Amino acid sequence: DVIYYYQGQITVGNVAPPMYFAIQPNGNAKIGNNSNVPSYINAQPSSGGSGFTAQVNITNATYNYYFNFMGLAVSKTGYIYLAKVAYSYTATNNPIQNATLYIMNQQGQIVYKYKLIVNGVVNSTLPSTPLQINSGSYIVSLLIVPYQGTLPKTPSNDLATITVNFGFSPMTASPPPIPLPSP
Amino acid sequence: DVIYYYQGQITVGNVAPPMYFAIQPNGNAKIGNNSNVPSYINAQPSSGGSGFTAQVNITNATYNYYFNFMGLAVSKTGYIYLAKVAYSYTATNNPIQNATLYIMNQQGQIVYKYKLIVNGVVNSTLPSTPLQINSGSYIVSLLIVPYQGTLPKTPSNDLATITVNFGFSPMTASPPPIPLPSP
Amino acid sequence: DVIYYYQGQITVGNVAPPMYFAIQPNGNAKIGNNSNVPSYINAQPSSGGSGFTAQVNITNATYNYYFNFMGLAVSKTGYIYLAKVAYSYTATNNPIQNATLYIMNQQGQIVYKYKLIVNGVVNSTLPSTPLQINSGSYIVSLLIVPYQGTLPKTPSNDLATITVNFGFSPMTASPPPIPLPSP
Amino acid sequence: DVIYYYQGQITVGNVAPPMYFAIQPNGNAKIGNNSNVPSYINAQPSSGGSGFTAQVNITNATYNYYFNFMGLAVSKTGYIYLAKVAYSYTATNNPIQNATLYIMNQQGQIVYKYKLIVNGVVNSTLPSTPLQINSGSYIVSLLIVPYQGTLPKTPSNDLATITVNFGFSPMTASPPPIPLPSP
Amino acid sequence: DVIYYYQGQITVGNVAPPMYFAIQPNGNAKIGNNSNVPSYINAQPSSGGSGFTAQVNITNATYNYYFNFMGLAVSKTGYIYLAKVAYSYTATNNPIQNATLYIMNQQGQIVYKYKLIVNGVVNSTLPSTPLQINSGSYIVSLLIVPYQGTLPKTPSNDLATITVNFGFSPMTASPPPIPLPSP
Ligand SMILES: *[C@@H]1O[C@H](CO)[C@@H](O[C@@H]2O[C@H](CO[C@H]3O[C@H](CO)[C@@H](O)[C@H](O)[C@@H]3O)[C@@H](O[C@H]3O[C@H](CO)[C@@H](O)[C@H](O)[C@@H]3O)[C@H](O[C@@H]3O[C@H](CS(=O)(=O)O)[C@@H](O[C@@H]4O[C@H](CO)[C@@H](O)[C@H](O)[C@H]4O)[C@H](O)[C@H]3O)[C@H]2NC(C)=O)[C@H](O)[C@H]1NC(C)=O
Ligand SMILES: *[C@@H]1O[C@H](CO)[C@@H](O[C@@H]2O[C@H](CO[C@H]3O[C@H](CO)[C@@H](O)[C@H](O)[C@@H]3O)[C@@H](O[C@H]3O[C@H](CO)[C@@H](O)[C@H](O)[C@@H]3O)[C@H](O[C@@H]3O[C@H](CS(=O)(=O)O)[C@@H](O[C@@H]4O[C@H](CO)[C@@H](O)[C@H](O)[C@H]4O)[C@H](O)[C@H]3O)[C@H]2NC(C)=O)[C@H](O)[C@H]1NC(C)=O
Ligand SMILES: *[C@@H]1O[C@H](CO)[C@@H](O[C@@H]2O[C@H](CO[C@H]3O[C@H](CO)[C@@H](O)[C@H](O)[C@@H]3O)[C@@H](O[C@H]3O[C@H](CO)[C@@H](O)[C@H](O)[C@@H]3O)[C@H](O[C@@H]3O[C@H](CS(=O)(=O)O)[C@@H](O[C@@H]4O[C@H](CO)[C@@H](O)[C@H](O)[C@H]4O)[C@H](O)[C@H]3O)[C@H]2NC(C)=O)[C@H](O)[C@H]1NC(C)=O
Ligand SMILES: *[C@@H]1O[C@H](CO)[C@@H](O[C@@H]2O[C@H](CO[C@H]3O[C@H](CO)[C@@H](O)[C@H](O)[C@@H]3O)[C@@H](O[C@H]3O[C@H](CO)[C@@H](O)[C@H](O)[C@@H]3O)[C@H](O[C@@H]3O[C@H](CS(=O)(=O)O)[C@@H](O[C@@H]4O[C@H](CO)[C@@H](O)[C@H](O)[C@H]4O)[C@H](O)[C@H]3O)[C@H]2NC(C)=O)[C@H](O)[C@H]1NC(C)=O
Ligand SMILES: *[C@@H]1O[C@H](CO)[C@@H](O[C@@H]2O[C@H](CO[C@H]3O[C@H](CO)[C@@H](O)[C@H](O)[C@@H]3O)[C@@H](O[C@H]3O[C@H](CO)[C@@H](O)[C@H](O)[C@@H]3O)[C@H](O[C@@H]3O[C@H](CS(=O)(=O)O)[C@@H](O[C@@H]4O[C@H](CO)[C@@H](O)[C@H](O)[C@H]4O)[C@H](O)[C@H]3O)[C@H]2NC(C)=O)[C@H](O)[C@H]1NC(C)=O
Ligand SMILES: *[C@@H]1O[C@H](CO)[C@@H](O[C@@H]2O[C@H](CO[C@H]3O[C@H](CO)[C@@H](O)[C@H](O)[C@@H]3O)[C@@H](O[C@H]3O[C@H](CO)[C@@H](O)[C@H](O)[C@@H]3O)[C@H](O[C@@H]3O[C@H](CS(=O)(=O)O)[C@@H](O[C@@H]4O[C@H](CO)[C@@H](O)[C@H](O)[C@H]4O)[C@H](O)[C@H]3O)[C@H]2NC(C)=O)[C@H](O)[C@H]1NC(C)=O
Ligand SMILES: *[C@@H]1O[C@H](CO)[C@@H](O[C@@H]2O[C@H](CO[C@H]3O[C@H](CO)[C@@H](O)[C@H](O)[C@@H]3O)[C@@H](O[C@H]3O[C@H](CO)[C@@H](O)[C@H](O)[C@@H]3O)[C@H](O[C@@H]3O[C@H](CS(=O)(=O)O)[C@@H](O[C@@H]4O[C@H](CO)[C@@H](O)[C@H](O)[C@H]4O)[C@H](O)[C@H]3O)[C@H]2NC(C)=O)[C@H](O)[C@H]1NC(C)=O
Ligand SMILES: *[C@H]1O[C@H](CO)[C@@H](O)[C@H](O)[C@@H]1O
Ligand SMILES: *[C@H]1O[C@H](CO)[C@@H](O)[C@H](O)[C@@H]1O
Ligand SMILES: *[C@H]1O[C@H](CO)[C@@H](O)[C@H](O)[C@@H]1O
Ligand SMILES: *[C@H]1O[C@H](CO)[C@@H](O)[C@H](O)[C@@H]1O
Ligand SMILES: *[C@H]1O[C@H](CO)[C@@H](O)[C@H](O)[C@@H]1O
Repeated sequence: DVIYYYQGQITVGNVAPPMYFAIQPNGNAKIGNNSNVPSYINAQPSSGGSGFTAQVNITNATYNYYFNFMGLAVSKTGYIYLAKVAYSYTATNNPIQNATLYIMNQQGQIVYKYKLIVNGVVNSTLPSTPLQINSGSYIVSLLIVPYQGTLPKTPSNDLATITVNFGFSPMTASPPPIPLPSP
Repeated sequence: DVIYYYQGQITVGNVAPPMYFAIQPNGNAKIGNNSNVPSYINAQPSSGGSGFTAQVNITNATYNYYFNFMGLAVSKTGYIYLAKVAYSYTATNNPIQNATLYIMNQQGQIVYKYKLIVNGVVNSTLPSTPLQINSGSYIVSLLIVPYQGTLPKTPSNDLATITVNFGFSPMTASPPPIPLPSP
Repeated sequence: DVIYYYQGQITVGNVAPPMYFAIQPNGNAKIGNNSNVPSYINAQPSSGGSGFTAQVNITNATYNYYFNFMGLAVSKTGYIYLAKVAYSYTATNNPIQNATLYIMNQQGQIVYKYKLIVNGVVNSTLPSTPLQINSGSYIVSLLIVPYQGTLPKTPSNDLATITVNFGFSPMTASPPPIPLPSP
Repeated sequence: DVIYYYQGQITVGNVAPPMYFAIQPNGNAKIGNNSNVPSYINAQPSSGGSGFTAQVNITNATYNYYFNFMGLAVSKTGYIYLAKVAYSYTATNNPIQNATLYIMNQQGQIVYKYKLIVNGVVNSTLPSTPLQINSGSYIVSLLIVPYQGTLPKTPSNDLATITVNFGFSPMTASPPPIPLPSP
Repeated sequence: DVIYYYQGQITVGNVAPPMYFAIQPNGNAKIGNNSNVPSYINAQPSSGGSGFTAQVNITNATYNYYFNFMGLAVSKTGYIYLAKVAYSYTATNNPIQNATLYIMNQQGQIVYKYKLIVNGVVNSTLPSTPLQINSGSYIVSLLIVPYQGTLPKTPSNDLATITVNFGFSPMTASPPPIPLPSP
């Protein structure tokens, strides 16, 4: 048998993140200041600012809104998009009608709106178009619209889970909407 | 292209509502007992107490008053405000001059007054200041002042519609007046 | 911050009035026929029958009586009461000792007597008890007792003003005496 | 509960009286000149000419006559009637058989005769028919016929009291005989 | 002593490569166009297309993805496999959790997935099964999943190195998975 071998050599270095999740980034007391309300939300930046984790309590309210629960810091200009969403629930009936995640200016204006879940199903059109985002820092906020009547009378900690991936690229020109592979 | 992906994970739990709309909450026969007068008003709490729906018949009377048409139960202390109002009418002429919604003590004293419509237009100053409301239960009542001469001689079911959103926050300290986003 | 939003939706329809003020209601030439005596009284039903407006000239007579100045039509049985009275005067001295407003049967019998002003002050006991009134039509008449010596020698158009609100409810069972709020 | 409120607004002005009681009206030295005879009669116009008050001493005479004790001035033509009479006495026996009040022309002719009391009782047919009276001024006179034997030997100031109400209307056409209500 | 000598004679010729690494192979502007993003990746084909060299900057992002950083051209059909992987790092803590290298169709579909590093260690099952690959050209892309918290705050050029050997055989029938010897 004849085998030809081709050698790839990859050297790995380390660079400061183009964007990261944080509480009060750069000491800005207006960005990400509602990470923790002692029976209703508990959110934290994932290790090294790599993402975020949130425990979120919905109720009977027709809109449940988690304003400024995280801060998004962007160190260098680039293009951002919603790359992937995954949704699952433990209940007999689907608990969420609509879930939307907002990136917002410090003055509370919406910069970008990301529909995660629509009429009870994940956004089907993903990955979304890469849109430019400027350097600075942004309020990030979550809105949930439950399906009324489906929420149990007895409280619970594990009604549903939403996993979301944002893709960011630090390029000068817009990339295609690249979908995130399985590792 | 280089894409960096950041993962948000949101776990959703369920909590008993800080406030809810109800008829005779906790069996209190004095709160919300006028939800239904068989040709003049028909009001109901929206599913799970998430809000309310009312069909309301105005007449030629210079003030039309719907006393105790709903009950508001508040399970834990918090801050309440008028977040958003929307108003529209099907007639050629605007039917309503003033519409005001009252939260009232069990003794019929006004706790808070919410002007929904003033001189024929929605309240422009919204969202209103968050004000503290104590735990307990409250009478809620609607006053409408028509524009006389505009109401048709023949009855109708769809003269106008008023949509109102109350924001409530279960925090110890007052929030900013956060406006409700579009989903 | 966590905000829970609760949505009220009010749909407004239109219904023929349970009672209204009119001149010669249903063409009845005996009800409300003294709305206009060309130097002494000029009364009219407010727009759509929503109430009434009267210009009323008092004189030196010890009783000044305005018989049948308005007609009250009641289309459906219900409970009526005097909800609120407001009184003010432009003169140096209080011009009115007693003012009383009567609802009367077609045969001139008194059905209900409403004391608006007593010994120069508004009725303090208001709102009055809701009393049943049958469908049909009623003479309405005003009696004023001036304070003699207080009326100026020179005539005037704006000596005093009396504002009165009647509450009517089309319910089968008597309501509490609900006071009219400020809008 | 549903309450409909109807607003009456009454604005009160002031007008020179269509008729009034006076002593020597317009300076006419023939009208009302016997208001005061120093042990037998003392009569005065009530404040602003609104009526009259008289202290009247009867004696053993079979007719007691108080000629021209008041003057009646009529500024504009209208219809006059005896609206109400009330009579009471402090004695054991009824002191008066007949009491009659006359409106008289300046020449002493009777224009109208008002029987107040007949055979010891008030006129039962009241209110009387409205009759036209012309502008000008009139003598007014009282006749009393006692029941002899009933008057005490010792004089007294409070044997009996007669209260009389005249209705006047300044209309061109005759009204019905409207009875004066209780305030 | 008796020595028997056996003569091997090897004549060496030269043949166009069955596959090679390239930027935009055959002028195809869609294959290998992300070899260079000026602070995040710098990749080049090794001399004569014999392999590739890449400098790759990871950050705090939970997935770091280097899409289309090289082009793989395959001139004749054959069988390809991952022959050998070697991994080392200069840091105190292991920087990489998972590293995966993808061969992809021009439409961005995954043809083959090569797990280089899994849970911080090199793939232990190597050499992998030879799988057929058709003639044409392929996108090649690298995904790295760091261990968060391990990456230093100060940037560096030499955090880790990954050396990878792909074996290719131009035979019609699949060979055994032959491991690459040390020279
Ligand atoms: C946590 O981070 C939050 C980020 O949202 C902060 O919320 C912001 O609070 C401001 C005032 O907060 C004070 O009062 C609250 C109680 O109400 C306390 O909880 C706080 O501790 C603090 O004491 C609020 O500002 C409003 O009030 C100001 C006076 O105090 C007044 O100057 C402002 O104009 C507001 O009325 C923020 O609200 C936003 O303010 C911006 C202007 S600025 O950024 O404040 O300068 C407004 O933008 C204007 O909007 C118009 C459009 O209508 C634009 O044309 C114009 O260009 C732009 O300036 C927003 O409309 C207004 O909503 C409020 N932030 C948001 C996004 O609502 C909170 O304070 C932080 N808490 C702590 C403890 O750090
Ligand atoms: C439905 O829910 C309604 C809630 O408003 C109830 O209305 C309340 O009705 C009370 C009596 O109702 C009875 O009579 C009506 C007919 O009139 C029937 O329809 C009912 O079925 C029932 O049979 C009424 O109380 C009044 O009457 C009482 C005697 O019966 C008397 O003790 C009260 O004082 C009242 O005069 C409610 O009216 C309010 O009462 C409170 C006191 S309390 O809450 O009743 O104890 C008053 O507050 C006082 O006010 C002063 C200020 O002036 C304060 O300083 C003082 O602290 C405070 O106590 C209110 O002024 C007075 O209006 C009446 N509720 C309201 C808000 O008006 C209705 O009953 C319910 N119907 C059914 C069938 O459940
Ligand atoms: C405007 O509306 C007014 C409403 O009050 C009308 O007033 C009513 O006028 C009747 C007659 O009017 C005629 O004469 C006047 C001049 O006097 C003109 O201005 C009118 O244009 C018209 O030409 C008057 O009726 C009286 O006269 C009748 C004969 O003409 C006689 O049959 C009546 O009995 C009266 O004497 C109204 O007076 C009331 O009448 C009722 C009976 S009914 O309703 O007329 O049938 C009486 O009720 C009786 O009373 C006893 C108690 O004592 C009860 O037991 C019994 O059950 C009941 O029948 C009233 O006592 C009596 O006062 C008079 N209405 C009132 C309330 O006084 C006016 O006509 C209208 N004008 C126009 C132009 O339309
Ligand atoms: C403010 O204005 C109110 C009306 O607008 C006045 O209310 C009236 O109160 C009368 C007694 O008021 C006294 O007592 C209260 C304490 O309760 C005090 O606050 C007052 O200062 C005052 O001292 C009340 O009258 C009742 O008692 C009378 C004996 O004194 C008696 O003659 C009456 O019959 C009553 O029982 C009034 O109650 C209603 O009266 C009407 C008739 S009318 O309006 O008075 O002419 C009745 O209607 C009758 O009902 C029967 C059936 O039962 C029918 O067949 C009939 O055809 C019909 O006439 C009601 O039944 C009766 O409830 C009351 N009036 C009203 C209309 O509510 C109040 O006093 C004023 N306040 C002040 C400070 O001046
Ligand atoms: C107070 O007001 C009283 C109103 O009645 C005045 O009474 C009227 O007094 C006249 C004369 O008074 C003089 O004399 C008395 C003593 O007797 C004094 O007290 C007075 O101060 C005063 O000095 C009196 O007139 C009579 O006398 C006249 C001559 O002095 C003579 O001209 C008259 O004709 C009388 O005889 C009034 O009597 C009435 O007079 C009218 C006419 S007029 O109005 O005087 O012009 C007569 O009417 C005529 O009658 C016929 C019918 O028979 C008709 O057809 C004809 O058209 C009509 O003219 C009356 O019949 C006659 O009674 C007398 N008034 C009355 C009503 O009797 C009194 O003077 C005043 N006092 C003061 C101080 O001011
Ligand atoms: C209560 O008091 C009332 C007056 O305050 C009395 O009314 C008067 O009734 C007289 C007749 O009464 C009899 O009939 C009724 C039934 O209808 C019964 O209830 C009574 O008990 C009694 O039996 C009436 O008189 C009329 O008839 C007379 C004949 O008997 C005749 O002489 C009169 O002329 C009348 O036709 C009264 O009617 C008015 O009278 C005045 C004059 S006066 O007041 O009587 O002196 C007339 O004025 C005249 O009018 C003309 C123009 O037409 C002028 O030119 C002239 O200058 C002027 O004098 C009226 O025209 C006439 O209508 C009547 N009086 C009044 C003032 O209304 C009642 O009887 C007393 N009730 C009791 C129980 O005692
Ligand atoms: C560098 O090389 C890259 C190789 O990946 C190129 O990426 C490809 O870009 C296409 C469009 O690029 C244009 O827009 C971007 C900004 O977004 C600029 O950077 C570029 O310069 C350029 O201007 C992109 O195509 C998409 O957009 C097209 C419209 O412009 C549209 O026709 C396509 O359908 C895409 O939506 C490529 O994305 C892939 O396209 C293929 C089809 S095709 O190969 O384009 O014809 C899709 O395959 C389809 O997928 C379904 C499964 O869902 C299959 O059933 C079906 O058979 C198949 O056709 C892919 O799903 C879609 O992702 C994009 N390539 C990839 C792999 O994503 C880049 O352009 C090159 N840049 C330069 C400057 O040369
Ligand atoms: C940003 O600049 C890069 C070069 O670094 C280009 O590749 C891109 O097209 C954009 O101009
Ligand atoms: C209520 O308490 C919370 C902590 O749960 C504070 O954030 C707030 O300022 C108020 O004191
Ligand atoms: C009239 O009827 C209504 C029902 O429409 C009841 O609520 C009331 O008690 C009265 O009987
Ligand atoms: C007097 O005139 C009035 C109009 O002012 C009429 O109502 C009445 O009938 C009489 O003719
Ligand atoms: C491809 O063809 C070769 C001959 O060149 C065989 O050895 C092999 O088995 C496959 O058929």
